[PDB]
Amino acid sequence: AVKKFKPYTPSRRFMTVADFSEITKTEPEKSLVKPLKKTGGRNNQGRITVRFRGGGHKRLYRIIDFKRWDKVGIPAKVAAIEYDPNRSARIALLHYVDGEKRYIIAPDGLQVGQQVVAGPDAPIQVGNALPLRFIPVGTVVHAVELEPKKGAKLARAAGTSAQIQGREGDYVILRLPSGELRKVHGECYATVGAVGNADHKNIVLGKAGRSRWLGRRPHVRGAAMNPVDHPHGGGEGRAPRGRPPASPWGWQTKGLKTRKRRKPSSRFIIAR
Amino acid sequence: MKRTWQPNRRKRAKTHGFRARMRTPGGRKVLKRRRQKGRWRLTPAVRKR
RNA sequence: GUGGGAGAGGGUGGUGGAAUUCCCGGAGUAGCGGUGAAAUGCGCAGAUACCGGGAGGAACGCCGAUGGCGAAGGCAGCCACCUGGUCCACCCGUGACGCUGAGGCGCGAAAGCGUGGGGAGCAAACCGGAUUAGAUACCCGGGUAGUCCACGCCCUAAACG
RNA sequence: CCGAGGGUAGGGCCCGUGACUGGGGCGAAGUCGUAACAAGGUAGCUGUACCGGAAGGUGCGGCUGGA
RNA sequence: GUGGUUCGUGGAGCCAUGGGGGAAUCUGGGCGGACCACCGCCUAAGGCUAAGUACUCCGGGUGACCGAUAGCGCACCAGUA
RNA sequence: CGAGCUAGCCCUGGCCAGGGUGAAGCUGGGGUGAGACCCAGUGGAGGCCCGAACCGGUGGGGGAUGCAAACCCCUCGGAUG
RNA sequence: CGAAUGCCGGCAUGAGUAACGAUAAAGAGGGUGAGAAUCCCUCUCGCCGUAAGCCCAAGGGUUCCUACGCAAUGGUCGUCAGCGUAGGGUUAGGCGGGACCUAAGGUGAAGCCGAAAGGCGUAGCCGAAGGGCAGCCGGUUAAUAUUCCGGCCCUUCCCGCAGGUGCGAUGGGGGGACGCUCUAGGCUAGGGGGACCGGAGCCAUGGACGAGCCCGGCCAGAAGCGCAGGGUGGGAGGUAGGCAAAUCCGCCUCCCAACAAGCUCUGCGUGGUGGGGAAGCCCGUACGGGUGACAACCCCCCGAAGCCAGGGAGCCAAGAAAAGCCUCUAAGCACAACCUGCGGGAACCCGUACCGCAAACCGACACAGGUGGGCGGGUGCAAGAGCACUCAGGCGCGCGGGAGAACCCUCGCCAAGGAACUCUGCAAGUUGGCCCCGUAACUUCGGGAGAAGGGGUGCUCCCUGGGGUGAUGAGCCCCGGGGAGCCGCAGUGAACAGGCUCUGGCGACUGUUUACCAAAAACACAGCUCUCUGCGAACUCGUAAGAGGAGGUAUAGGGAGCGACGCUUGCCCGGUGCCGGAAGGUCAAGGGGAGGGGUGCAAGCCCCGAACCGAAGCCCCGGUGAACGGCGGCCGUAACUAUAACGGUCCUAAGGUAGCGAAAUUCCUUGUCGGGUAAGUUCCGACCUGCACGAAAAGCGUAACGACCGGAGCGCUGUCUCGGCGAGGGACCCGGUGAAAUUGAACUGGCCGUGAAGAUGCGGCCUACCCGUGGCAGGACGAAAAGACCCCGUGGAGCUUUACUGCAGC
RNA sequence: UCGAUGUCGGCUCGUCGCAUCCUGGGGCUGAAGAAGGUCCCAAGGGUUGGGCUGUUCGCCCAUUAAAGCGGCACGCGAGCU
RNA sequence: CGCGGGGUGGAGCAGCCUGGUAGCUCGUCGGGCUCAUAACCCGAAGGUCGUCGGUUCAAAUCCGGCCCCCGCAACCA
Ligand SMILES: NC[C@@H]1O[C@H](O[C@H]2[C@@H](O)[C@H](O[C@@H]3[C@@H](O)[C@H](N)C[C@H](N)[C@H]3O[C@H]3O[C@H](CO)[C@@H](O)[C@H](O)[C@H]3N)O[C@@H]2CO)[C@H](N)[C@@H](O)[C@@H]1O
Ligand SMILES: [Mg+2]
Ligand SMILES: [Mg+2]
Ligand SMILES: [Mg+2]
Ligand SMILES: [Mg+2]
Ligand SMILES: [Mg+2]
Ligand SMILES: [Mg+2]
Ligand SMILES: [Mg+2]
Ligand SMILES: [Mg+2]
Ligand SMILES: [Mg+2]
Ligand SMILES: [Mg+2]
Ligand SMILES: [Mg+2]
Ligand SMILES: [Mg+2]
Ligand SMILES: [Mg+2]
Ligand SMILES: [Mg+2]
Ligand SMILES: [Mg+2]
Ligand SMILES: [Mg+2]
Ligand SMILES: [Mg+2]
Ligand SMILES: [Mg+2]
Ligand SMILES: [Mg+2]
Ligand SMILES: [Mg+2]
Ligand SMILES: [Mg+2]
Ligand SMILES: [Mg+2]
Ligand SMILES: [Mg+2]
Ligand SMILES: [Mg+2]
Ligand SMILES: [Mg+2]
Ligand SMILES: [Mg+2]
Ligand SMILES: [Mg+2]
Ligand SMILES: [Mg+2]
Ligand SMILES: [Mg+2]
Ligand SMILES: [Mg+2]
Ligand SMILES: [Mg+2]
Ligand SMILES: [Mg+2]
Ligand SMILES: [Mg+2]
Ligand SMILES: [Mg+2]
Ligand SMILES: [Mg+2]
Ligand SMILES: [Mg+2]
Ligand SMILES: [Mg+2]
Ligand SMILES: [Mg+2]
Ligand SMILES: [Mg+2]
Ligand SMILES: [Mg+2]
Ligand SMILES: [Mg+2]
Ligand SMILES: [Mg+2]
Ligand SMILES: [Mg+2]
Ligand SMILES: [Mg+2]
Ligand SMILES: [Mg+2]
Ligand SMILES: [Mg+2]
Ligand SMILES: [Mg+2]
Ligand SMILES: [Mg+2]
Ligand SMILES: [Mg+2]
Ligand SMILES: [Mg+2]
Ligand SMILES: [Mg+2]
Ligand SMILES: [Mg+2]
Ligand SMILES: [Mg+2]
Ligand SMILES: [Mg+2]
Ligand SMILES: [Mg+2]
Ligand SMILES: [Mg+2]
Ligand SMILES: [Mg+2]
Ligand SMILES: [Mg+2]
Ligand SMILES: [Mg+2]
Ligand SMILES: [Mg+2]
Ligand SMILES: [Mg+2]
Ligand SMILES: [Mg+2]
Ligand SMILES: [Mg+2]
Ligand SMILES: [Mg+2]
Ligand SMILES: [Mg+2]
Ligand SMILES: [Mg+2]
Ligand SMILES: [Mg+2]
Ligand SMILES: [Mg+2]
Ligand SMILES: [Mg+2]
Ligand SMILES: [Mg+2]
Ligand SMILES: [Mg+2]
Ligand SMILES: [Mg+2]
Ligand SMILES: [Mg+2]
Ligand SMILES: [Mg+2]
Ligand SMILES: [Mg+2]
Ligand SMILES: [Mg+2]
Ligand SMILES: [Mg+2]
Ligand SMILES: [Mg+2]
Ligand SMILES: [Mg+2]
Ligand SMILES: [Mg+2]
Ligand SMILES: [Mg+2]
Ligand SMILES: [Mg+2]
Ligand SMILES: [Mg+2]
Ligand SMILES: [Mg+2]
Ligand SMILES: [Mg+2]
Ligand SMILES: [Mg+2]
Ligand SMILES: [Mg+2]
Ligand SMILES: [Mg+2]
Ligand SMILES: [Mg+2]
Ligand SMILES: [Mg+2]
Ligand SMILES: [Mg+2]
Ligand SMILES: [Mg+2]
Ligand SMILES: [Mg+2]
Ligand SMILES: [Mg+2]
Ligand SMILES: [Mg+2]
Ligand SMILES: [Mg+2]
Ligand SMILES: [Mg+2]
Ligand SMILES: [Mg+2]
Ligand SMILES: [Mg+2]
Ligand SMILES: [Mg+2]
Ligand SMILES: [Mg+2]
Ligand SMILES: [Mg+2]
Ligand SMILES: [Mg+2]
Ligand SMILES: [Mg+2]
Ligand SMILES: [Mg+2]
Ligand SMILES: [Mg+2]
Ligand SMILES: [Mg+2]
Ligand SMILES: [Mg+2]
Ligand SMILES: [Mg+2]
Ligand SMILES: [Mg+2]
Ligand SMILES: [Mg+2]
Ligand SMILES: [Mg+2]
Ligand SMILES: [Mg+2]
Ligand SMILES: [Mg+2]
Ligand SMILES: [Mg+2]
Ligand SMILES: [Mg+2]
Ligand SMILES: [Mg+2]
Ligand SMILES: [Mg+2]
Ligand SMILES: [Mg+2]
Ligand SMILES: [Mg+2]
Ligand SMILES: [Mg+2]
Ligand SMILES: [Mg+2]
Ligand SMILES: [Mg+2]
Ligand SMILES: [Mg+2]
Ligand SMILES: [Mg+2]
Ligand SMILES: [Mg+2]
Ligand SMILES: [Mg+2]
Ligand SMILES: [Mg+2]
Ligand SMILES: [Mg+2]
Ligand SMILES: [Mg+2]
Ligand SMILES: [Mg+2]
Ligand SMILES: [Mg+2]
Ligand SMILES: [Mg+2]
Ligand SMILES: [Mg+2]
Repeated sequence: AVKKFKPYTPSRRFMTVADFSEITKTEPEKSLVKPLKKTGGRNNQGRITVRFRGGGHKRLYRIIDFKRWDKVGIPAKVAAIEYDPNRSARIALLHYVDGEKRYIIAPDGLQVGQQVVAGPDAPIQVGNALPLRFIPVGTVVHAVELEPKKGAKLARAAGTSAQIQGREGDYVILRLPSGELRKVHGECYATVGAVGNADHKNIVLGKAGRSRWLGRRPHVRGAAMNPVDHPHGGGEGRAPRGRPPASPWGWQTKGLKTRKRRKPSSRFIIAR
Repeated sequence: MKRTWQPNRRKRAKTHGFRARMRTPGGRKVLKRRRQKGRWRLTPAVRKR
């Protein structure tokens, strides 16, 4: 839906906030299962190695369930859907009859009170997790494992999915959010449905501060700098570059393919 | 204005203390040099309890 | 009211094959395309033509009409749901409740605009090749918006009987 | 107190004027090309859209005021 | 592929050797500056080994060495203020 | 040897008088087939406004072997981010 | 030794010169003393008072208190001192820190890595104004006290007795436990008032013996209560989860509760007892002591940002950990143990003085600078921590005295004129708070807006209306309205408190930057686009391990550019880059040996070595511009001339479209018209011959925004005509302390010559008794800095690339 | 003169040369008068206010008896800007 | 002033560097087609190569000096 504001201030006239109506009466989270201390820090042991990180709201990590094959066969009741500061998506709090409480990343269409479960069994319904094999060709799916028993790694961003395209002996072909065509092992779990919160892309930050709230420090142009700092630094009053556009570290930034050629992963990929 | 000396006992101790110098080869040599020199004070005297 | 009927009438969801285009495999050799005739162009880096496989998008051949439905714009494969109009028989209830309609309000092809999606063919703009005195055209080979969908706008027509 | 009117200040309509600029009317024998009327030598008209010295062309849908 | 040696790729051995290949046990092996013949010299891939030599914190002797702006930075409670 | 100045990030605490304007949203009324929407009233949003502390350093003057190796007077910006 | 702007030292000159560190301010009397403007005391005066006053923390470390001292330290003086000598002074189970816990970070057995030295590194450990934790109020010291003493009150521990219970962990679970903004109720702190209660005294100078003036009317406190509030559901079955176990927690399932009823927990009120208790006056202290007092110790009001606190409500950016604590069991033990009540005994270590917005910390100084947290009284201005004055409290800023010139700083005022000043209204003025009328273009519909422009503002009396708190009334308190009337030049009567418009440029906007000359139109920014990346991601740091990315997964992450928003971003792929091309050309090592040489008597051993096989890169074929970049010359032509829609030709990879255009871009230039002016190299509108705009180094627009830059007008003034007076601080004169750069020596005149070409110093002439003091600044090519430009030096550095040459990387 | 001679314009203060802009004295004039033209003596004193530009200069505005030229380190920054 | 690029029939361009021959396009002229014109067709003429000079057997061509044309530069002060 997206919340919109009137221009009672500049920067309030474009600004735009998510709709939280799917956030069920459960705004503060769940101890026990999560949260952990989350360790803010824009850099490695010592030095900054990703520029322009820092500031922005304190967070608690929700330790979510990315391998659903523990509770094969054990169903769970979806108890709530809550805000997760550390991902684009929303998260489902679910209660297993087992007693155990996990969070699943919350798919589009998930309703509270719903039944959900994981395993070879598993009715093909939104929320359920299955090894890729038993899932019908053509159904859209998410939180897909890359290699079996290694955890969900594909399609967890808000409003993303992959679609099952066909099969090939032990592998089923996937079409990933990027549009790539991937052979992913049959035995990999993946949960049916799309991610949801799909209006995430429609949000307009609206002002500088908002950027900072999310811990995004000001990014400065190479043009703004000096020859010591950047290939684009200097010279006089503005300058068009004077070389093929580059990163600060000298590599070209328009076109230069960067995936290494001899990756053994290659023989499992069929697209862009 | 604000000058450059902003005394802090803890800082002076953690920074220039006998135990800091002892911790690394760089520092151990400092004690060696100061000893051979005949320095009355190997490290700065940080006070208080 | 009671009981019936025809229909491409509207919306949402689902789905079938034919064909074009692209990728992959086989087999295959020196031209294919195109026109008034040509050339740009495609092709020994293996094209065209044929076989098999996959991908995707749009439009539904036959039925089809000089036909049907809608108040218009319009509406065509197939299935279900939701839903408007309407005709017929019976003469069953109401009992003049009737007709039109300034404003208002909704509807409103195509093209166009917004944000997002999609993009197979086609195709303004654009680029080439011919024709011309020139040709910012007709023809030719390319090709972007767009044509497609969700939602929001736009509100015009030889919206013509 | 009211009060003709004078003063300051700001708005409303109207008229005149303005370098310059837009398209328009009319002005016997100036240039350019041929769009339309015969199938007008690409049927024409049309709403919209882009492009073009110019009529104009083209895309999409529509009309018969054409086959 | 390199270092070492007077040796800087040179005709470049010898001695060390990171990488690949990879033997023999005296009729065995290495060397004598590419190489080959001959004639000779040693016996690799285990280790230990005084003395003659270097130094001068420390003690002593001596100076065609200084003598308080010299001589150590310091003759003096100096690596002090 | 230095981040006890300074530049950023991390962890933990603290500070921001007093006024202004009055978004959404509720609530009632109006409207309609249901709407949209329009009214009040309430409500208390905002790198919003005025203005201290506080963070600045705009303009001028003074100071220039200074009170000061950046200072003082008048003036100005921000002040819930 | 004579010069090295030489080194070290001593002593000169400037010079009794400038200065003596905030313009908050002083005077007098008395003491002491060898000696007083400066030390004590008293009176009078002035200054702070959201401090210039008290309380912390940091830092300092003897600076505290006392006796005796004045050579030095003090910008003078000093009998004084933060100075010199000596002596005394800091008392804790309850405050802070440690024998408690964890954060980032550090450290680090296991493990991994590294020529070495070392680098990572989960468990654990360390790490604090964060979590946990039991003291309130008064008294005494010259100097310490939540530390001593008094009263009232707790906390662990250990051994007992008494009663209860399955007790039991570094293990399970629960809790601790968490944002911002706005907030309700009940209180406390603090504050105002009182005819009431308590008090020494007081009638002054015309009046007042009066609900007269003045001072004061509290503090702490266990239990039990009382009020306000915070917390919490209780049963029973089933139980496969919480990494062993569980009666716990979680998940089902039924009944009871839906309430704070009941349980506990806080805060506040009351509380046995305990304590304080003014002005005044008299004392001798430097200071504190008695007296008032047997003090009184009472009602009303305002009232927090503080308490109840884990309160509530809304929002999006989504808001530490661990222990203490409760509980669940496990081994083990159940003569143990643990809980509860009572008794006795045990309770260590360090800090504790004083300064603490400053003369004791940071700035070489007793420095006008810097320095975190708490309290910060009253009255008035709408409010407030603002401003004026003033409590408490603390100062008069460690040279004075006179004078009353220039000149300077700071201030005040001015006739007539009001921008003529000037590079600019630079500066200074005007304006200024509140309430009430009243407001344009434009616009994104918010705004523009405090647009503009206006009026009201005091005090007196009358009538009158809501609340608050009290009972529905009294008062005390907060807001209103109506009506008469008084006074002054003037009513936010002092202080705090916009000058207003119009039109261009640039940038959207709040924001950010050259600490110490630039705050901008530069940076950033939301947003747009391109491009990389499928996850052991790309990218970055490190040789590595490893870490970031990210405990993220294409709606995500990196790099570039552009920079809200609207309308838009044309054409060129020839060159360069980037991408895509199982062909071909070229291509190193290695594979390959046709073939030739060296030895040898030969077997052999040793070299050269052509075919062909050999990758990526290049070459070549394609594509690609929100990738690097680029986007023409000439000649003619219309029935007035002028001009050229039209044509010819050369060349290109293609020859600038739209939209702007003498511009932040225009040389010729003050282009040319037009407007503003009496007058306009600037400004505003246009034409276009664009030296040399132009479409994401974006193009043309844009409301709002700005200590940005330009032009204009109104309002107002010492900016100016054009000055003048007046104030304070200096300047000057006297007493005191008393520097500086500079300095070849000096007995240091003008003109005209001359001289290395600008003479006090040489020539001739001219003038000129010796020495000072306040002033001006022409000269000594004055001082200051081995010129910052320039050039030289085969001098140095930062920077770029299709300079060379390497190297990391791929 | 580079071990430094501050460099444009303005401002304040001046002062000098005259090849004189004004005023005084003249000769010739194609000098009727008035007003000019032009030349010769002569510097004693004078030699305005604004608009635009950093401007010097210049161009305008309104006046004037006139709106003089040039030197003094394009005089003058230990005097200002 | 310095720098280097051009002057070729009526117009716009070749030609030179490797001297010996001036060619393409358009336009002009005659002929055709048409009712006529333009388009088209068939034929045809037109250049002292800016101007002085030598270099040579011979200069558009190579070299100097002027003549106009075009484009560059003119910097630290
Ligand atoms: N009245 C005509 C209107 O204007 C236009 O027409 C205008 C022009 O097109 C037209 O120009 C014509 C030209 O077309 C034609 N081929 C040649 C002619 N000599 C011109 O003529 C013009 O100029 C001449 C002399 O000055 C006059 O005498 C005459 O009246 C005038 N029409 O002159 C007209 C104005 O007078 C539109 N084409 C027409 O549709 C419109 O309705
Ligand atoms: Mg936790
Ligand atoms: Mg470290
Ligand atoms: Mg940027
Ligand atoms: Mg820069
Ligand atoms: Mg570089
Ligand atoms: Mg670079
Ligand atoms: Mg530039
Ligand atoms: Mg550059
Ligand atoms: Mg009937
Ligand atoms: Mg009836
Ligand atoms: Mg009708
Ligand atoms: Mg359409
Ligand atoms: Mg978008
Ligand atoms: Mg096509
Ligand atoms: Mg034709
Ligand atoms: Mg086509
Ligand atoms: Mg429509
Ligand atoms: Mg029809
Ligand atoms: Mg008009
Ligand atoms: Mg006209
Ligand atoms: Mg036509
Ligand atoms: Mg025609
Ligand atoms: Mg036609
Ligand atoms: Mg059309
Ligand atoms: Mg076209
Ligand atoms: Mg060597
Ligand atoms: Mg050998
Ligand atoms: Mg030998
Ligand atoms: Mg030997
Ligand atoms: Mg030995
Ligand atoms: Mg000595
Ligand atoms: Mg001696
Ligand atoms: Mg509302
Ligand atoms: Mg508010
Ligand atoms: Mg604000
Ligand atoms: Mg500044
Ligand atoms: Mg403010
Ligand atoms: Mg000498
Ligand atoms: Mg000397
Ligand atoms: Mg000396
Ligand atoms: Mg003197
Ligand atoms: Mg003097
Ligand atoms: Mg003096
Ligand atoms: Mg003083
Ligand atoms: Mg004495
Ligand atoms: Mg005062
Ligand atoms: Mg002492
Ligand atoms: Mg003392
Ligand atoms: Mg004494
Ligand atoms: Mg003294
Ligand atoms: Mg002093
Ligand atoms: Mg003392
Ligand atoms: Mg102990
Ligand atoms: Mg500890
Ligand atoms: Mg610990
Ligand atoms: Mg840790
Ligand atoms: Mg370590
Ligand atoms: Mg603590
Ligand atoms: Mg404690
Ligand atoms: Mg004390
Ligand atoms: Mg138990
Ligand atoms: Mg526990
Ligand atoms: Mg626990
Ligand atoms: Mg009396
Ligand atoms: Mg009490
Ligand atoms: Mg268990
Ligand atoms: Mg007393
Ligand atoms: Mg709360
Ligand atoms: Mg622990
Ligand atoms: Mg103490
Ligand atoms: Mg104390
Ligand atoms: Mg303080
Ligand atoms: Mg002092
Ligand atoms: Mg001080
Ligand atoms: Mg401060
Ligand atoms: Mg006020
Ligand atoms: Mg207060
Ligand atoms: Mg104040
Ligand atoms: Mg005046
Ligand atoms: Mg006046
Ligand atoms: Mg005036
Ligand atoms: Mg002026
Ligand atoms: Mg002037
Ligand atoms: Mg101005
Ligand atoms: Mg001003
Ligand atoms: Mg302006
Ligand atoms: Mg502006
Ligand atoms: Mg800005
Ligand atoms: Mg700053
Ligand atoms: Mg600066
Ligand atoms: Mg600013
Ligand atoms: Mg690192
Ligand atoms: Mg990693
Ligand atoms: Mg991580
Ligand atoms: Mg990105
Ligand atoms: Mg930019
Ligand atoms: Mg920019
Ligand atoms: Mg821009
Ligand atoms: Mg472009
Ligand atoms: Mg190109
Ligand atoms: Mg290319
Ligand atoms: Mg290409
Ligand atoms: Mg390539
Ligand atoms: Mg190759
Ligand atoms: Mg122009
Ligand atoms: Mg330009
Ligand atoms: Mg003016
Ligand atoms: Mg003008
Ligand atoms: Mg003009
Ligand atoms: Mg530009
Ligand atoms: Mg560009
Ligand atoms: Mg700003
Ligand atoms: Mg004055
Ligand atoms: Mg005075
Ligand atoms: Mg004196
Ligand atoms: Mg003399
Ligand atoms: Mg001379
Ligand atoms: Mg002499
Ligand atoms: Mg002389
Ligand atoms: Mg002088
Ligand atoms: Mg001088
Ligand atoms: Mg000098
Ligand atoms: Mg020099
Ligand atoms: Mg050289
Ligand atoms: Mg010089
Ligand atoms: Mg000198
Ligand atoms: Mg004369
Ligand atoms: Mg005369
Ligand atoms: Mg003069
Ligand atoms: Mg000049
Ligand atoms: Mg000169
Ligand atoms: Mg001068
Ligand atoms: Mg100066
Ligand atoms: Mg220079």
